Order: sequence, then C-alpha cells, then structure tokens
Amino acid sequence: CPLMVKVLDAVRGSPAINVAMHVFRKAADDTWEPFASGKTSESGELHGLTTEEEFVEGIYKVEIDTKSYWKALGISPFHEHAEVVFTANDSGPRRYTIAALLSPYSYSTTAVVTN
Amino acid sequence: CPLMVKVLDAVRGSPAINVAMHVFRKAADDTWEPFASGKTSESGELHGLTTEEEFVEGIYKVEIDTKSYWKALGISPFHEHAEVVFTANDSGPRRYTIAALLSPYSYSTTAVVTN
Amino acid sequence: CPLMVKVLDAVRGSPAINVAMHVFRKAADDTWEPFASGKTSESGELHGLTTEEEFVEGIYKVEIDTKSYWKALGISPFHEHAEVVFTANDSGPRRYTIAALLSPYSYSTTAVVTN
Amino acid sequence: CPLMVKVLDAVRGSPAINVAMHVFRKAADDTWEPFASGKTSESGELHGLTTEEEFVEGIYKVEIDTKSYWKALGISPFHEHAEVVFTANDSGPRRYTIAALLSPYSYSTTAVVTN
Repeated sequence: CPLMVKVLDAVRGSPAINVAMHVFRKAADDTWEPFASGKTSESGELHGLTTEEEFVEGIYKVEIDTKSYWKALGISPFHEHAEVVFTANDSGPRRYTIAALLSPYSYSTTAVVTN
Repeated sequence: CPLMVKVLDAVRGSPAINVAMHVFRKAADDTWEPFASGKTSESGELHGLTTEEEFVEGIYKVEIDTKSYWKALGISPFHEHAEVVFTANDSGPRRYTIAALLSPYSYSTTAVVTN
Repeated sequence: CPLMVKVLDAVRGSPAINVAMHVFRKAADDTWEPFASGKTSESGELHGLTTEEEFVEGIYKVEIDTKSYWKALGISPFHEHAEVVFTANDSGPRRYTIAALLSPYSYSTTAVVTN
Repeated sequence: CPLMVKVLDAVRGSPAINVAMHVFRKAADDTWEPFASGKTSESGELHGLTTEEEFVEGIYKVEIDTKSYWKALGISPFHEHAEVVFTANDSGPRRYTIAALLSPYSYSTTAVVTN
C-alpha cells in the first residue's frame, strides 16, 4: 500500500466519511490520465488505491470532491474540490500518506512520507 | 503597532468579528500578569494593544476566546480558547502579527514577524 | 480589486515574496483558459489581477508555484504547486481574498469573501 | 485509551518523533494539576496517557513542547509550546484524538472525537 489518503472534518471533529476522490497520473501529452479512485471509509481513510508495482515515479494529482461532502451536510462550500499535485520519487521513502483537513472555506493538506 | 492579532472564520469565509482576547506577560515570579486586551473589529483585526515602549522583552501569551465566538453563532466547539505563547523582542524590537484561523473542532495559528 | 492572493511562509514566519501564480477560467468547451498572472510583492500579496468588469461568473483556478519558491530557498518540497479551484460571482459580485500558508510538506488555503 | 495525541512535522513530512508533552486537569482552585505526560513514538503518537476510569469530565490542557523539537532540528521556532485546552464531556463520543501539525512559525490542532 504505497499510497493512502486520510480526510478529516474540522467542523464536526470527525473522519470525513464517504468522500469521493480520483487520482490521475500525468502522461507524456501533458494530460491527466485516470489512475485510481475510491471513497473514504468510516475512518476517513482510502486504502488500496494502487500497488508498489503500479505506482512508479511520475507526477500524480489527487482530486478530493469536497464540494459534494459539504453539500450533503447542508453547508455552503467555497472550493470545487481539493487538489494535491506531487512527484513520486524513489529516492524518498516508500509510503505516501496524503492527509486533508476540511472546512467549508479552508483546507489544509500534508504529506507524511515514511518507511 | 508592534503587536496585531488577526482572526478568520473558516466556516463562513469571513473575518471573525467581536472576538475577545487577553494578552499576558510572564512576570519575574513566573506568573501570568495581565498585559493588554481587546476585541476584533469588522476586519477581524485587533490593533493598538501596546506600544513599542511598553512591549519589552518577555514571554507573552495571547488567549483568544474562541468558545464564546462559536457559541454566539449556535455552535458548541471543542476548544475553550486558542492560546499563543511566545518570546518577544529577544533580539531587539520586531513587529508581530498573530493570525488565527478558526473552525469548531480545529484551529491554526501563524506568526508573521517583520523588522 | 475583486481578487487578491496573499501567501505566507510558515518556516520563516514571513510573507512569501516573489511567488509566481497563474489564474485560469473554465471555458465553454471545458478547458482552462489563461485569465491573469503575477508574482507576490514584498508583502506577500498579489493585487491588480483583474477588474470587476472582467471577472465574470465562472469557475476559476489559482495555481501558485510553490515548488520554485521552496527550491530557491534550498528546500526540495512535496507539492508541485498549490491549486485553488472555486466558482466566483455566482450570486453577484464579491471581493475574494485567497490566502495560502506554505510549508515544505504541507499547505493550507483559505478564502475570505466579502460584499 | 480515551485520549491519544498525534504530532506531525510539516517541514520534513514525517511523524514528529520524541516530542514531549504534559497533560493537566483544572482543579477547583483554578490551577492546572499534572495529569499525564509522555513522548511521542516513532509513529508520532502518544498512547496510554490515561484510562476510562480516570478521565472524567473536566477541563484539560495538553502542552506540547514544540520548541525543544525544533531546537533539536536546528530551526528557530516562534512558539514556546503548543497548547490545547478543552472540556471533556460525556454526552459526546468516547475517544479523543488530538492532532497537531507543526511548522516553525505555525501550528494547527484538530480534535477527532469518535466512537
């Protein structure tokens, strides 16, 4: 499990559950090719997006549909989605956890890259 | 204006208006002595708390009452307040802007220090 | 000044100066058309990007090149850039301040929207 | 395990390891009584601070010594420590995770309160 995503809700103080997201990998034509997708679990986590063999060096984009999440709660959000764009590099550690902390008008994202 | 505090509301995407705060300074006996206090304006800023002459080297605490802010908006939040504790003017006089970004279960605080 | 962007450096506690960014607007064909661009000033702010007449209803993307910022400081950061994507002026004209707080492995973005 | 603390380093994109913290509970005299303490593990987490029987309703303060952490890395921090002050309430969910995301000039803290 080289890539995991964890999403938290700063309004309710809870995991953000059932949040959809799509991952894309940049191709040579400089367009985003679909790579992986899913919805967060009851822990706010999405596991199993890819495998070590499939996740090679490259530029990846994680698009988290935050707008649908807030609309389901009845709170008017600012952003269309939260996007996280990064290069995977083999000199660095093996595992990438992308964390996102969501508020209606604000979000933060942090990468925890470990061995 | 050597010390300014700016407070923002991450739920509404707005300045946080009428937020009370109290500033304290550590005394020689290691107690917190009252220093200055005020409330944020319609811009979410609190200016005029002190002067260059009065704000001497020391350890200062800014206590922002976030709980009353959220309760007035109908929200029961997690934190009693947001505390910011720092040494000031150790190297000579500086201008300090303390920023706080508020959500019911989360907050962030950042210092911008200029010379 | 209907759109302003403010960028801060959480490592140094300073405005993030000379940070490039490009703004795009979604076209009728669902592509991102160039809208405006610039670099932050010594205050970490970028003003004058557009006018009330030019900034019409639409979906906008602000792409802040954080990677070049960190590399110039000797830091190899996680993200390629920080993207902020939002619908603007849906309810009529508003003033938008997009704030970004930068660390090498983490960033936050907040919108302050006033009328 | 009703109370856990998780600390992340936003500069290095890693758990914040060996971070000391002290927890206090407010007494009737309105002073902070020592309650629990420890250092974060290699995962950046501190478990086992208290038990369900001992953690009763009350006002608690978690003081995280962020200054010593940055000083060990050779980066000049702004804050003396990061403080998280909150009321434990039995009407809410059982488990409290206090998360802290650290930068030298900025930190955020979030409570995830779950069942």
